[PDB]
Amino acid sequence: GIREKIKLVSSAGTGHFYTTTKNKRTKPEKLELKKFDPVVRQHVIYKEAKI
Amino acid sequence: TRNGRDSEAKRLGVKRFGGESVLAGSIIVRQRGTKFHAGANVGCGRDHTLFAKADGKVKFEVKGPKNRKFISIEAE
Amino acid sequence: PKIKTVRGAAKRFKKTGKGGFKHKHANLRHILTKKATKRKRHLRPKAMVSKGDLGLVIACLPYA
Amino acid sequence: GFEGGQMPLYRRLPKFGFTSRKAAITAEIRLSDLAKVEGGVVDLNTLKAANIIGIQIEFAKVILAGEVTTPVTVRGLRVTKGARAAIEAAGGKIEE
RNA sequence: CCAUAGGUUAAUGAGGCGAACCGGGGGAACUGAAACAUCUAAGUACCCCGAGGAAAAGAAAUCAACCGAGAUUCCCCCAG
RNA sequence: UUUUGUAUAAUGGGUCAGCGACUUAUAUUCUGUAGCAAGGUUAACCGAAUAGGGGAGCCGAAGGGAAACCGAGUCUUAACU
RNA sequence: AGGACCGAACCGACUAAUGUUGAAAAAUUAGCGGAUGACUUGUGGCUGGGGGUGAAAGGCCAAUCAAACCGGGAGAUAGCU
RNA sequence: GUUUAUUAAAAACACAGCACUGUGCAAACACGAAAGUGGACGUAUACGGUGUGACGCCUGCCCGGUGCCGGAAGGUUAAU
RNA sequence: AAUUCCUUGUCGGGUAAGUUCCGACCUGCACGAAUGGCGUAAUGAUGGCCAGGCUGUCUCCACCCGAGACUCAGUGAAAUUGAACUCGCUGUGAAGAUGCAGUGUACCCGCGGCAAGACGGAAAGACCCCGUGAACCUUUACUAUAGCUUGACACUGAACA
RNA sequence: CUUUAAUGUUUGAUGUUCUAACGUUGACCCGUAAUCCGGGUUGCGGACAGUGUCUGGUGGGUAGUUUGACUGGGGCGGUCUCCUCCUAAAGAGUAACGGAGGAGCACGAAGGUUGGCUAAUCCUGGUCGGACAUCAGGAGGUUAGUGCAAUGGCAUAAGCCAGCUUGACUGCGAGCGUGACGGCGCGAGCAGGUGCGAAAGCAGGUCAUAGUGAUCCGGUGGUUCUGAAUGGAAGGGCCAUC
Repeated sequence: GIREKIKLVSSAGTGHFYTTTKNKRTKPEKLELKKFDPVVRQHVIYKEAKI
Repeated sequence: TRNGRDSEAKRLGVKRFGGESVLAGSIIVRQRGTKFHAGANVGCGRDHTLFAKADGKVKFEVKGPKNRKFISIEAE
Repeated sequence: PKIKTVRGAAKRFKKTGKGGFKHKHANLRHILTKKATKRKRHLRPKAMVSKGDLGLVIACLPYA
Repeated sequence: GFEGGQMPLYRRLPKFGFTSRKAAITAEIRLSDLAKVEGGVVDLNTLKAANIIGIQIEFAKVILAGEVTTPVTVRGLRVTKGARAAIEAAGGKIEE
């Protein structure tokens, strides 16, 4: 359905991402989450991007 | 629309019965709701699968106000 | 003449110490976002071949 | 591997890995196979002379299987701890 | 116009037949893939030209790996 | 013979004689049996030619890992109780 | 005068009966249509197989034709008998 | 008139006549890898294709669809 | 109606009686104008209907003439065929019995006739289905391709706007 | 820079001429006794036509093929994966073209945690206000709610409302369940690092059961692997993902 895929990308400049879904119409504003980067081995901010 | 359709059988029910000795981890009952609840040394999973957390003999009983069936355990 | 190895099989199975066969698990190439971490983690290590499918792989890999 | 036209097992499963060319030109030597050289010095050329490794082989390793009696001077080969210990305890010499 | 094409005589040579083998020029489909078109069958069958007791190939603008080998041809391995 | 099932009114044979259908080669796996045994065995070829030579090779005595690499261990992981 | 009329030879083949292991692998007997024409017939010749020829029926191409015959690929393939 | 030699002779095919369309001659078209041959030792009152089918009275409406014909401004578009 | 399902439409004609025929009507299931419409003298081994003549076509067969049939002499095939000491009935049964059960009937063997049965004979059903069978045919099924067309480079040059 | 000019310049392509390639199935002459062919002379065409290689369009003219299965015979109709109930004979499983319904998603809150709360419906009174809307009280006891079918659950709420947040974490996993296999499901507990809570603790998504697609091929990011003489690189692998 109208429920597209997205990378969340780490703010430490490892190119580690999580991938997840988002409704683009009902929420336009960009998704920002703390999550565990396993390369540096810390919790870190992760921001939206294109899959 | 007419008929023709059914799902695959999910092989629920009790697996280990009272008396039967188990190893921690062993599933004791798969089930949709909580027909049975967890007592001593027993985990409710997330699909309400009930499993041993210790080795021992399975015990069923009834308890409490509402007369609910608890599976618990007697660690040998 | 010599027997010819089935070359597909060769690229997907590999022989072990006691004569079994390891193989990569299926379901881990794509359509991943939806699969739960746990599911994907348990698929990552290589697996041995089941007792009822060794005949089908000893046929394909007779020099293995 | 025909299963009546179900997708057969060697096609359900993924391909994996690649073939290393460097492995075709590696050997392992056992310790048991160091008595068998003619010299009591162990180059690569000394092992090929005694038909312990092949003509195409560029590298070897001496691994711990079997015993060894004499002093035996290894040269230009690699060796595992489990071995190095058992060559040297027998009176021997490793020199890279 | 000079030539040239053409024409006449002389000398020398070829043509055809034949088992397979050999080199070249053309070149299928059934079949397999449990259907089928890439692919396979197969450069096979067959057609055609040419040569000899053999034929073809052949003396590195070749391999190899920082050590080296030293034209072609055929057999065993390398290796399903 | 084929079948759930045939006296079948299902199939086939007029009778006799003769001929008429699980082979061969090359690989591979398992069993039996013989030889030798951490070893076993040679191929082409040479040859007084079923001998003897020829160990080029092949299988085994070590495995793990995609691989580098490590090795009675190794891979996984920052690390394994 | 005439793809005019009646009607033998000659060309044909509408009806019936016989025949249907025949006299005959398409005929016989009795009647029937054309019969100076887009007629008929002899001798020789040309057109060749996905090709010919066809006043067209998938008709004919040596008693064979929605693709001739002979040999080859070839022991095609046959989850069927 | 012709037709299924060997179960169909007919209302089927053909026909004179009608119409459309192609073809300016090294014609269109056809057979041929090509050379070449038919068309035709003809030349638009001629030749090829398609449909209708003597004669008589006639032959109405639709160019949206599919073909064919013409038109070139603009769009889109190949090798290069 | 070579076209009309309902349909033997309705009406008229013809017959003692007409699901056909002829003339009309129009409610054309689903005619129609060169895949031609409506008409048409002549022609037709062409389709349908009626009438006179004639008749063994029939009522309903009878007799006769020849050729076979039948007997004798001579010659001498064929399809078919597990074996046979090869009856009827009712039952049964792989579901339609000479062969099973029960019962009835029947001395042994020919010749001329008939064709109810032997699921008689002649043929590995043509109908039906199946096969990841075959062929040939169609098309705005897929993929190609001969041919016909487009342009670019080549064979292919010069001068002047 | 904008606009525009002649200085010079490299290619363009649109005419018009020309002749020397090329054409000639125009005429004549010769080989020759010849309507072929070739050669010559002379006209007419003329870089057009035509032939090659490449290329777009067209192309049943020709060829090779495909055109599913279930099915109380086939066809037409219907169906083909998944979830729930019944059939199902009180463990599991269990057929039919048997009887009933659903899914091919949603949600950065509708997830996590701490704290608090308890429904539908009816009756009585009350500005506009009516059978039906906000207010008060009483009866009632989940007849309600649970994002969506059905079933089983749910008050310790799994239902409802607030605060703070990202455990909708990464590595693993004793041991169970369930499949012919491919696979699918449950999982205490260990390590790293988070969130809520004073703490005990809880959290690896949602009350549970649908919301899906093997391999091959290829794409995007990362990487202590590989790299065909050597150093790189291309490509290959491994991890993430489409």
